[PDB]
Amino acid sequence: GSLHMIDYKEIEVEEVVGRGAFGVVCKAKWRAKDVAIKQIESESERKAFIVELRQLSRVNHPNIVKLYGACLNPVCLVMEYAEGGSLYNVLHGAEPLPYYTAAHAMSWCLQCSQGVAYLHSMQPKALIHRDLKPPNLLLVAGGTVLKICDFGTGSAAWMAPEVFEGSNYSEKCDVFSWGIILWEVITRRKPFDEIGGPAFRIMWAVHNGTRPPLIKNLPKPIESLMTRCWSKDPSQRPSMEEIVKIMTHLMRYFPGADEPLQYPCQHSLPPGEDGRVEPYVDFAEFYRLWSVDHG
Ligand SMILES: CNC(=O)[C@@H](C)N(Cc1ccccc1OC(F)F)C(=O)c1cnc(C(=O)n2cc3ccc(C(N)=O)cc3c2)[nH]1
Repeated sequence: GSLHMIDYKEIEVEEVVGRGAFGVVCKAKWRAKDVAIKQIESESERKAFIVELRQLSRVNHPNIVKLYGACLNPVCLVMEYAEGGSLYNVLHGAEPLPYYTAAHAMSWCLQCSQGVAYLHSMQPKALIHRDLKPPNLLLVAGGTVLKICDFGTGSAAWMAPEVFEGSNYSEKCDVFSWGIILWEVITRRKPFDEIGGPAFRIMWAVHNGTRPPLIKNLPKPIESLMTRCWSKDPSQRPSMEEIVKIMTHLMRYFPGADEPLQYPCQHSLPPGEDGRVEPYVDFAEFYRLWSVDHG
């Protein structure tokens, strides 16, 4: 797919905004436009840089971050910038944390599934993301629109066990990750936070069948989707197209996802811990609206 070759001298490197999975990203100007630039830090990131460049130049989707072009001297990517923050910072970041609703949580997950289903529908082979997690997901438009980032592939908590068992694996690994993320936005908890120590400890746990705890009062239609997504056996996980369909159906019972995040929350996570956790979000309205349709 098309890319602007860009001359490094016609862009103005502003403020660093954060590190990606690899590289470093800065706000900047290019033809007086808001733009993010990503540059490699060390030489070990040049491979990731080429993968990302090749992969991102092929994709165009409203839930995937736009690539405008590149600069081959020095090596840098030029992307869309918008006001917002990572899903990680929205969920777990610095005070003050925003209030959000069940509708936001479900919409964020629908939007990620839409971008990933596009990736998995690529011809001749699926583009597998391989690193879906909230630090690689950006919220824009007042926290209502989700964009997938970091296509260059601390990620053990979201990794399907077949990937870190070094088996062969498919696009179903992304479905496992999406499932963990669904759990995370609903509970507002870090998956496997309690399992201390280095990463091999998470790997061991998940490899042996450990999953995040069940959620109190979670509707069965959502629970069923979530738990299928994190099936040990990848063939029992739904495809992303099926996820998109199911989440689209469910959204008719979650009005208000277009509301901006505007209110602060004092989020004290209540220790549930008897093998079940409370949702951060509230499902009473879902149940009310569902009963209106289904007796
Ligand atoms: C509260 N502060 C934050 O959450 C920081 C970490 N953040 C998001 C952000 C910045 C750099 C790298 C990663 C990142 O997290 C996530 F968005 F990928 C931003 O502030 C921010 C605001 N607007 C953006 C943005 O437009 N972009 C555009 C990006 C394009 C690609 C990548 C990437 N990692 O490949 C990050 C990008 C971040 N980022």
